[PDB]
Amino acid sequence: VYDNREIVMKYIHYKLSQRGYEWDGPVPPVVHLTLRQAGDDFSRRYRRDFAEMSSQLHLTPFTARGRFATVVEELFRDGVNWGRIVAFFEFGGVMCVESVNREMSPLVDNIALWMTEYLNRHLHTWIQDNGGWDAFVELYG
Amino acid sequence: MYVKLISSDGHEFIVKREHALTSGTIKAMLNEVNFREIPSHVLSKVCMYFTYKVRYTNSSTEIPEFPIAPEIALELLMAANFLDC
Amino acid sequence: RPVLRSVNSREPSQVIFCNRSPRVVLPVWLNFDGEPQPYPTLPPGTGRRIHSYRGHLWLFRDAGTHDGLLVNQTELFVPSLNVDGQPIFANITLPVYTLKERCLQVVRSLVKPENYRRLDIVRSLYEDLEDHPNVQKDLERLTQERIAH
Amino acid sequence: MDVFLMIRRHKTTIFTDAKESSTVFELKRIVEGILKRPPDEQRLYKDDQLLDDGKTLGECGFTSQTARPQAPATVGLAFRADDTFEALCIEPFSSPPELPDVMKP
Repeated sequence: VYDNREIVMKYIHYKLSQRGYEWDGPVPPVVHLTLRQAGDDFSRRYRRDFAEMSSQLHLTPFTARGRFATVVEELFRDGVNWGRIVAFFEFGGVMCVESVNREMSPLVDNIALWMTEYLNRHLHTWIQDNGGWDAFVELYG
Repeated sequence: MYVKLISSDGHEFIVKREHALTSGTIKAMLNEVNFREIPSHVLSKVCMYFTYKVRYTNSSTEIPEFPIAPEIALELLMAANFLDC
Repeated sequence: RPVLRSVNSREPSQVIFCNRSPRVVLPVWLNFDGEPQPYPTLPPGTGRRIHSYRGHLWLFRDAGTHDGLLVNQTELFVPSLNVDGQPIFANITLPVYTLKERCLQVVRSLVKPENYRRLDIVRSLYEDLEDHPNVQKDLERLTQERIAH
Repeated sequence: MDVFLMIRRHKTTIFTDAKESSTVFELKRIVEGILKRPPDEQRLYKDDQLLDDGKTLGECGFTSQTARPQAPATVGLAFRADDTFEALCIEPFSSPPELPDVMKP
């Protein structure tokens, strides 16, 4: 029942802010505070994987659509749980920061579009049948 | 060259002197040795380990499991702890 | 920081885990922090082809009693880089246990741990049954041997 | 191909090894060097049948699979007694006690 566009907009804005790059159905402020804390906690627990994806990425204007569609597919291939959604969000921040490192900043708008479309199409079904975002913040808080 | 290990029930076991030195306690006693507390069924197994150890140590051959019957384990354990092998 | 650990080299190395022992072999990999991690076991007499990386550390124990096993006639195994498309062989062979330790193995398997004291044995041997072969204990011993080197 | 043996007579047991190609007379000479008894004054048996000096250890039934170090094969020994020879007599080993109840699954 929450706008999935604001959730991904406010998240990539925070991931690009931690690197100092800046950027451009109600939504409560609590779902944003939990998603940032969970993504940072996820990154700390799997720092060996965070540096792994940041190196093996190799982002180009054409493989960017190839990398996103292949990684997100392999990420949810077993199923959909809240821990994999946090990894899904964190993977979006990885491909956005790595895009602006190689000075491909316009890809942030394309990645934010791909994340919003995948949430509304392939993940909106599971999130509703699990209490929504208000249940996700209760598992972490 | 051989030695004679004698069990508590009078059985005499003749093994090669090289194999008997696997037990450091047997080496200090050296000829013949009398074990007043190791019966024949236990001392015969100890001699079988001597021939087993000498053949398979420092060998790339596939090493088989050394069998030990359940009814002989406690006695063979005490016999091995004294012999240091 | 730890002494015995695997180097994150990320260089693939093909290994063959050949179980040349009557025991069910448990492969043990030492991660990049020296912690031992368990891997799928091997039935007696079987062999499996393994994806590993160069510069990693492997142990092999009995899956039921953690008894020490020799891999290529030693305790540790380090996969080197392959050549001519041949996998590096890791022959897991049974060691020549001392007659005492082999006796300790049979008694531990037959007598339950809470019944080691009800055995009419010496009090010293009672403490030898309770000292099960432990992987963390062998790591501390195999680390001090590298320091003496 | 090496076989591992247990030459036994009365309360004596000899632990030795030999090749399957080695003859029985050669095994008797091994007993000779140990017990100081000539091979002609010896009668070697397998189970219950008397072995001839011409046959090899393999031809009698001693193979590396049935004569391992951890479980050697038993050979009977008989010493010449006055004008005739010896009736085979191998005194058995001791009997271990009964299994304590802290061992039966």
